[PDB]
Amino acid sequence: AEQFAVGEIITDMAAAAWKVGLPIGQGGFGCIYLADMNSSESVGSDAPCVVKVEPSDNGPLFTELKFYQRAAKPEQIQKWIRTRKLKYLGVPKYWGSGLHDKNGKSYRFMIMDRFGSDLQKIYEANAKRFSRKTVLQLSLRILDILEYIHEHEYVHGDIKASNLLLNYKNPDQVYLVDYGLAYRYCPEGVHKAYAADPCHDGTIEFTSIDAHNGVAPSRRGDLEILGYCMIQWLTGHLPWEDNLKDPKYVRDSKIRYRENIASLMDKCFPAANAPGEIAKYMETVKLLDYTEKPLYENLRDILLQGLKAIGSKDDGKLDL
Ligand SMILES: C#CCN1C(=O)[C@@H](C)N(CC2CC2)c2nc(Nc3cc(F)c(O)c(F)c3)ncc21
Repeated sequence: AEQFAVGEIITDMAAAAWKVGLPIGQGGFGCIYLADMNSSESVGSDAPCVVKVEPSDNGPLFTELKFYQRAAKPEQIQKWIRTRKLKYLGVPKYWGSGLHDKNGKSYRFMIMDRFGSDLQKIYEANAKRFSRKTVLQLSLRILDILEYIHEHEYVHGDIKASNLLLNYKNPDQVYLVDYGLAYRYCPEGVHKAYAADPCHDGTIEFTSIDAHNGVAPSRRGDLEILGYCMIQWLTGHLPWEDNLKDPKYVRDSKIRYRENIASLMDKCFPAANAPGEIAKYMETVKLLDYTEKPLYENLRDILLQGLKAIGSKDDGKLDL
């Protein structure tokens, strides 16, 4: 159903003017439309923005909007890129938000960057494998994103290929989306206690042991989720993938494989052929306490030794 008239001009809270175009991806992702700056020209298929629209009473869009307003300000992101000497940062840029009435109902809208394909479509097109080169290059950039959001008091809790999108104009740049169930683990620098939060489940195959135990996600959980993603991307499989309707089984399997990472490597890889950097990554994440700040540069260094081992380097090429 129609939130906007096609081609309509909408003004955000900061009085910036935008034009609304057609819904994205045959309406497969819900109420998300192409958007551009207000101009005499119609919004084309090459629009640089999207507008997401939900009823004002939608909890997830409010959570997401708050994350975006607090940590995705364009200048704020650019400053981080400059000061950390990054090529880019995969955190979508926030362009504005407002309230829009239609048919006597109140809607919230948010203007964000427009990306290309999600990684899950590309993964499936590649018979559910990424090369070691691709996985190490993806994971280095996701460690940059996680360090960023963690340093801005948030954890994502749901890293996966469907939440990773390529830059529309650059296929070597990957961005992490979906902050609707993101968790502010450290409001004003005070870490949440090890307990439930009045609900961040995550995706069952990739979620953290912390999440399965019913506690609020923290930084170690995000790094654990990326670990499971890396194995899924390399091998096409996870050991517990046939028992995804039994959370108890999934949690039990993850707990057992955390206690014995050698047995996880033996299970997931051909005998005697497991990538050492994946094992070292999981061993390092296992050592994190619930409230502990990760050493993100140590984790990047572990993955860089992986690139050295295959005769490569971090040249920012995702090889997709
Ligand atoms: C056209 C086109 C391509 N395209 C898709 O095919 C699918 C994968 N999606 C939807 C995303 C959710 C999976 C897209 N999302 C966005 N922007 C965007 C979405 C967000 F959710 C968000 O928070 C944000 F900051 C920006 N641009 C383009 C697409």
